[PDB]
Amino acid sequence: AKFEDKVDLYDDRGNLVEEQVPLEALSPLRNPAIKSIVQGIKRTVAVNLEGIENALKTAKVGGPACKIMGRELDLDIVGNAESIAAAAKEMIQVTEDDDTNVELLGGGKRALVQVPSARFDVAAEYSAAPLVTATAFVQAIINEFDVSMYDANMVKAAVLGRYPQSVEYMGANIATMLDIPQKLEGPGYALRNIMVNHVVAATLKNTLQAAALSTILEQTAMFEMGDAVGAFERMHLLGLAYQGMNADNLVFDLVKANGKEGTVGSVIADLVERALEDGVIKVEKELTDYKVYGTDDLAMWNAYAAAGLMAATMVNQGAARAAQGVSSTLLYYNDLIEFETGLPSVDFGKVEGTAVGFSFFSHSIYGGGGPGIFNGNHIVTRHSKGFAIPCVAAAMALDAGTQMFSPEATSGLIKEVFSQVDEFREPLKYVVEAAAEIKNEI
Amino acid sequence: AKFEDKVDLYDDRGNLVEEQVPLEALSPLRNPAIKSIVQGIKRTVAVNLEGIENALKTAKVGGPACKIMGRELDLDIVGNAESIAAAAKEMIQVTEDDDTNVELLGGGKRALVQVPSARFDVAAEYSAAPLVTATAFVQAIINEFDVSMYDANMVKAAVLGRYPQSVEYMGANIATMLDIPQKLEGPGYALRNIMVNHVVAATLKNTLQAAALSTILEQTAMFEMGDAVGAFERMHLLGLAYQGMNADNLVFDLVKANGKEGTVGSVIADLVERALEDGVIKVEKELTDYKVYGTDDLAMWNAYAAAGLMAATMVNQGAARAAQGVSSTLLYYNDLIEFETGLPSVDFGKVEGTAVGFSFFSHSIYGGGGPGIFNGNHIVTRHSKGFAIPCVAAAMALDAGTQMFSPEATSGLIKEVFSQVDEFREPLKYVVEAAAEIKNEI
Amino acid sequence: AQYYPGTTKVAQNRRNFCNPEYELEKLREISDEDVVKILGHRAPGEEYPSVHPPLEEPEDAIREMVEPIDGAKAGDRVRYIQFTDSMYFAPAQPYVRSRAYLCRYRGADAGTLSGRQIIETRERDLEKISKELLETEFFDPARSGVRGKSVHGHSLRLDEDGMMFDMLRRQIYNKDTGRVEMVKNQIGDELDEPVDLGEPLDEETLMEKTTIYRVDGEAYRDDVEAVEIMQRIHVLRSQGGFN
Amino acid sequence: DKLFINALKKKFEESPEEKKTTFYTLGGWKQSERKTEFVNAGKEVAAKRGIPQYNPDIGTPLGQRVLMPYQVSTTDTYVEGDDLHFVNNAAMQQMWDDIRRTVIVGLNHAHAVIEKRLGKEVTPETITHYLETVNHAMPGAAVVQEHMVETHPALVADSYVKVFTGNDEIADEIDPAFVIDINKQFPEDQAETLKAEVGDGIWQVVRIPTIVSRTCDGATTSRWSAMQIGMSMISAYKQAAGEAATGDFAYAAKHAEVIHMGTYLPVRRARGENEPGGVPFGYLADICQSSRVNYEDPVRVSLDVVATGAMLYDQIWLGSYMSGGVGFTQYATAAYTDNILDDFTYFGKEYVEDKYGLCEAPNNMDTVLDVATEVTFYGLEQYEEYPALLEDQFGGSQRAAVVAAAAGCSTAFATGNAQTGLSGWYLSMYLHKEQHSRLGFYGYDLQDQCGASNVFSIRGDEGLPLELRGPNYPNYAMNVGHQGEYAGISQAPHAARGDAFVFNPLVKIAFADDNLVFDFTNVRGEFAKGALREFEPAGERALITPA
Ligand code: F43
Ligand SMILES: C[C@@H](OP(=O)(O)O)[C@H](NC(=O)CCCCCCS)C(=O)O
Ligand SMILES: C[C@@H](OP(=O)(O)O)[C@H](NC(=O)CCCCCCS)C(=O)O
Ligand SMILES: O=S(=O)(O)CCS
Ligand SMILES: [Mg+2]
Ligand SMILES: [Xe]
Ligand SMILES: [Xe]
Ligand SMILES: [Xe]
Ligand SMILES: [Xe]
Ligand SMILES: [Xe]
Repeated sequence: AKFEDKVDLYDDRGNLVEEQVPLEALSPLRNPAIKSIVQGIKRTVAVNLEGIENALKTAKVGGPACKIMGRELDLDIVGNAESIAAAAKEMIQVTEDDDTNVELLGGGKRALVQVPSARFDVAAEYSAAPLVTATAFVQAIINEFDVSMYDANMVKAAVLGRYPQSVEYMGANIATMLDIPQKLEGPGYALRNIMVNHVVAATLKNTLQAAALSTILEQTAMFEMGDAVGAFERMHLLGLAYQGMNADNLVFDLVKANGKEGTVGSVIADLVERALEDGVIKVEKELTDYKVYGTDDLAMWNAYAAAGLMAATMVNQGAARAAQGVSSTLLYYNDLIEFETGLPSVDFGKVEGTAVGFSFFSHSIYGGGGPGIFNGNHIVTRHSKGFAIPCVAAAMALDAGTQMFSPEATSGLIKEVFSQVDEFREPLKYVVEAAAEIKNEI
Repeated sequence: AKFEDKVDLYDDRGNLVEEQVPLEALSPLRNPAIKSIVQGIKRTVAVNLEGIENALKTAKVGGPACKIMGRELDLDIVGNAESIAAAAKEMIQVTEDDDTNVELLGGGKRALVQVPSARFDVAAEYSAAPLVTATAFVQAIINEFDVSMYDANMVKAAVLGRYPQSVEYMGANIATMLDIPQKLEGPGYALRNIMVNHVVAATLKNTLQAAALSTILEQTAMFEMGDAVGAFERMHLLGLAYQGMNADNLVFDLVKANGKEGTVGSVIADLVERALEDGVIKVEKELTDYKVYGTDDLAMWNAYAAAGLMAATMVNQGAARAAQGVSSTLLYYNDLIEFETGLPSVDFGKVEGTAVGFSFFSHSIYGGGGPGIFNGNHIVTRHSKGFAIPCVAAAMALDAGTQMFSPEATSGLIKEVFSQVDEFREPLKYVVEAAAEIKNEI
Repeated sequence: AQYYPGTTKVAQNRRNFCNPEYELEKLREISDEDVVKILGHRAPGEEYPSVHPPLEEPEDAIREMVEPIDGAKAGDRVRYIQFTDSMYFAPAQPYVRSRAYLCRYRGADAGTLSGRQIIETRERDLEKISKELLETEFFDPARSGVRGKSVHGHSLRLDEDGMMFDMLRRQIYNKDTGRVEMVKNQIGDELDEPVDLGEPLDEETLMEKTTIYRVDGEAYRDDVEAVEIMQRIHVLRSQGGFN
Repeated sequence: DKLFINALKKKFEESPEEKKTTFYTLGGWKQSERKTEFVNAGKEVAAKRGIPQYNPDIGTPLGQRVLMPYQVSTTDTYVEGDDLHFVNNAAMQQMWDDIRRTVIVGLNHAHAVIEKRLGKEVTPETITHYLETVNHAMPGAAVVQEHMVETHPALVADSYVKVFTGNDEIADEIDPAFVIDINKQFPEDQAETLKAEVGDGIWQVVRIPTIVSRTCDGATTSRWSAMQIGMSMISAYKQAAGEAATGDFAYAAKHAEVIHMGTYLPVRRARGENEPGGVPFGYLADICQSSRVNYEDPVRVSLDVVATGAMLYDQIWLGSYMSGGVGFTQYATAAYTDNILDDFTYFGKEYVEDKYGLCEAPNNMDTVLDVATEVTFYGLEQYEEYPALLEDQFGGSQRAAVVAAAAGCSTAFATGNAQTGLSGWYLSMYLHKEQHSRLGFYGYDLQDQCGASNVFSIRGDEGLPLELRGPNYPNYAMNVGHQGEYAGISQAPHAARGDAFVFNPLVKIAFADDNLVFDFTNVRGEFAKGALREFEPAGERALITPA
């Protein structure tokens, strides 16, 4: 192991699961459950067989309000969804005994597709999942009803949309969690271009499971981007543990101690007490009736402060049951804690900066939107390297229905299909088990 | 195995190596050497330590003709390459004795870097290779000379260039075979955005080895793009075998029988004879002194026609020792063979169409360039699904020095570094051996 | 908690606004009906419109530990109250408010701008907060204003009466009474009956209570200990981002 | 006296120090000549087209306060703010068009192809013949084919091709009508630096027609340039009009030796080459030509760049490309009007000059903490002592940008290094926020809070020297009141050092050209001229339209 740090792991109920776990046991580069989480997102595709049937029946393909009169095709796709999905799986799979999975949902109106891992071992990125799935279902529909050569192009438009005239799958009736690689803000960002609503949708509005999974995705992307390399690797691992994995029950205990009456300022005061109690910080200098705090471990102070930041979101936005205030919490938790202690805030100001623009682009006219439509690959919320988006996932989970663009509006196909995978719906479970299983191999 | 076809494998000398190998043993989804080639391309980075030192010494960073007067840093990077590369490898690797590889070349002026596969098992695409390599060498250089906080940003600019202000690594002193994912013409195209000069450079201008490697990359991308799925999978495997792998020694024998005096038309006549000899085609109808040929296996006729296309390129452009005529060969081999037989040309006209624009955009003013600057992700040469670019790799390999934009001008760092890996330099060797080892597992 | 460093009256006034154990000095009496009138979200006696059904109508340890505010239990809309603070010695100031709001109040969504400062929360809980914001030393009827739009004035010169500029003139100074009357709600709709806002604080008390640094009061450059902490945070942020 | 005192006295009847004035009795929009013109024009527009348009009774009534005139800094021109809106200012529109329609294309690879692949000779006489050929073809005229239809020479009179080189002897042999004379345009020490940077290279400066640039986009420039370079190469050097070697010239002109003004942008803000978002702060400083005419006053040089960038980045780029509508006119005018930023920056220059001497200060955090703190406190105190100044720059964002620009430029005057100047910019923001308990608009300090830690970072999308950053730097990609000032901080240390250029010497030479329409040596003077409706732009269609 490169680092000596050890952490105690807990479950989504505050119960201790494993004590003295090496820090690198939670690393995406080592944890086998995080590896299964990343690879599952890459290869999982939702197929809307009902949407394909309705698009063909009305010739409404290729984007919003689009229709080609005279091209209508009446095919009972949902009625034959079992045969169609079986025929597609035969083309999606590599061998009869690989990890290919095709399951029907909603009585055949939907299809969960997991492209086998063998195709990705010889692929450069992740686009094989939608492209192999789309062409397999297009061919399966054509073979099922013997669609003629002259009409088959309508099936293609109903499945994949206006591509390749549009760069995106504009009007497609398939869905994934990742977007096309061209829409990356930068190289290595693919695991960040996952809408918060997609995570909240498939976590079924569980706060800790959404917070854990968001931190897993955010910090895993930090490794692909190279940010979690060398001098910064320990800082991102500590942030993953204490902010997203509830290391040492710090997030859980802070929420419990301030849930009935607490505020953001009270969570800060308790965190500074806990950090001073655990030797993370110490009084470095005294001014006139003001103690200046210092530390010899900035990475650990950042992790503790990030833990209090997550708890402040759960206390502040949990009391309001409205996610919108998370941008204010992300801002002034960091603003107040800097003038309370004299130490830098989480991500050395990057969370406060992200929160400033996130507040603006969610309360104004120039763009953005609701807290659920943002993600790590958004220009507004890409700046903090994994310490801000996880707090939004916890906030959107607590929202009682105040968002116009909720996960039900933008992630309906995701919540029905991607929540079926147990790894993503309850990721805190599998990641804690995997860290314990590998704790003596690190 | 999904298909009944079997092929006889040969070497780059026309010698039989293994007889009656199932077709899918050459498949990118099954062949372990193709997997080793694709994964090696994803994780291999060349570092120009001499270029970084010169950029820092002159403050010439961030793009062509760019310089910041007053920012110069005099660091003996090449003199300390052993210590710098050792420190960088420590940050690049995940664990000890993993598949991390860092080798110095040119007395320390260059560095071959192979990022460990464990980082890619938890990554969505391939950008981790340059991003982790760049930041490890940036940190290693800073630690080696204790570069101050106020000067370190120049080391970052010297290594990775103007990113992220530019979308690309504009002015960087690292090189890969793949480009950034944003520059893909479409999803799944990453293995196609490999310049023909890059392939010819690291194959050291061997015709058959360049043709095999180009076909391996092109057809593997056809799987990631979803083109080689279902009804079309056998066509792409047959094209990979006969056009790029010298299946049944067909390309080799055609080149041998027409090498001293033959032309494109003479290669066509021999290819049509061989197809009629092997039962691939048969006389379907007789017109006035004209036999109309037909076939019951279009995929196999396409593979045979694709073999002659490669052989016609080797005969025509080999005799001229100038690559430029490949655009003409790709066009009129297909034009002549259709009116010679009455059957569709290679890729059902898509090679002929690609050749029309490739001829135009390599002999006019509106763009393009020399044959070596094209690739499968170029707008001019993306249209044929894997059957045209391999002939350009073979043609540029035969060019005796008539190109201004040769691999020495645009792929110098690739020719020096990426050729050192034996998998990439001689891919025909390993792919044939790997197919024989798995022939009884298909 | 220390809240804020410094040895000036300004620094102490910032600590007082943030400290929930500091009882804010009440300067005026405003009825419950007048607070609802000033907000302008509903008429007095009108039921709270609901954005979603009440909470009583999934399993989560966080939801079970965090007691929701009364407005979230009923499903009230999220409404706002917004204040503009003159840079001429108004008692509260934009960042002072947001910092203080998130120390004192639960479920608060605070935003800071140069010309306005807003808090959003559940409607019935907003009314409870707005009473304290309007009656206590958070507010002065001459140097502060309740403005939901057209907030121009925080940096402008005062009028002859010492009132801050208001494009919509929501607060009128009465020369005959020496008191300020609010004739419109915060969005600019005329009220049926104006709301008495009391007398403006005199300039001596303004300087005692203000939280803005100025050269003609207490300059920020004179609060050397407060500047020292800000410079320390700048240095530590720089070093942390580098290594 | 403070440099802004005269402008403040022109704006208000009260003394600049008075804290009180009168409102609501000014007549609303009727106080303003410009608003009156707009109301009458809105009536004519609605009457002619049958749809309501401009109406002063929509929304809130403008003019309850003084609708201020603005002094364009370094001039004596006073205009209402509407005259500095880029839509109403033809000088501002032409400044961007002159940048958008420019591209730099080398001749070095092309001449190598001519001599090696084609086996033909390249001499100054052949270069002159090529240049005479390309200046006929570049505006859109034929040289090879029969029955070609062409562009009207008068509609495209602003398009041409010039060349420059560091070799004085070669430059003297090319026809001087096509040569940007480095020795005539730059002072001696600057000319020797630029000529040493260029060396024996020969570079074309291509400007395509403004009417095409306005009809199409920025990505058209390098393509339009390459086509006519290729046709003129075919004609002048007697190639076959379409052989194999012709492809080399196309790749050379389009990719191999081409310098774009702006690089393309990612998808969320999808834009091609030669758009403002792709122009790095170092290029923008070098496009501005104040460096070669005001080289003894580094403050004047730095602030002319601020004016260039504030108008382009905030008014045109962020205020239209990325948003639109009324826009961000006064967000930018705060940086080049009323001599406010000038007074603040001349103070910091004199402070640095007396204490350290220009470029003599240590390049460390101590110089940042000293210079940035002193200049920030001076700037903020001016608003506290002159109520007319605080009412003038009424937006906190405006004030934060002006104060931090002076603090950043001054710190760069001291260290001779733009990165410590950038650190002083963010420290100014932090001190400003604490002094007045306010800073900018709702989302002004996103980058400002990310700022300190990202000044000296070295990570993938965080670390870059300030000269290489631009509107696409992730923290900077969204928000007004920064980008134009960052360009000034990039110019600041090189102006104090006497450097001929900030980031690209070819870009600096490419705009030292008297055949441009916009005068980049006098950016603020051009803004005032356009506000007075005295600027003559290119690209008008009057010749092909009825009287
Ligand atoms: C509706 C918003 C919210 C939003 O997303 N944009 C607005 C309005 C928008 C509109 C106003 C056009 C109109 O009046 O119809 C425009 C011009 C952008 C557009 N769509 O064309 C704009 N703001 Ni705003 N906006 C500005 C400013 C500001 C300052 C003004 C503070 C003050 O005390 O007056 C504050 C932010 C702050 O407090 O720091 C502000 C807020 C706001 N800004 C509040 C309205 C506040 C109010 O009710 O009065 N802007 C400025 O600080 C100066 C430059 C000015 C911009 C116009 C120009 O640059 O010429 C304008 C830039
Ligand atoms: C953020 C992003 O908007 P979206 O959130 O993607 O709608 C982006 N606009 C901007 O960055 C607005 C910048 C100009 C207006 C704000 C100036 S402070 C854009 O339009 O692509
Ligand atoms: C080919 C390609 O150019 P490059 O080879 O990439 O230089 C492409 N241009 C074009 O397609 C030119 C189209 C107009 C000129 C030809 C009309 S027949 C483009 O710029 O993207
Ligand atoms: O009020 S906001 O700051 O969002 C608008 C600034 S123009
Ligand atoms: Mg002029
Ligand atoms: Xe998810
Ligand atoms: Xe965020
Ligand atoms: Xe290669
Ligand atoms: Xe090709
Ligand atoms: Xe200069």
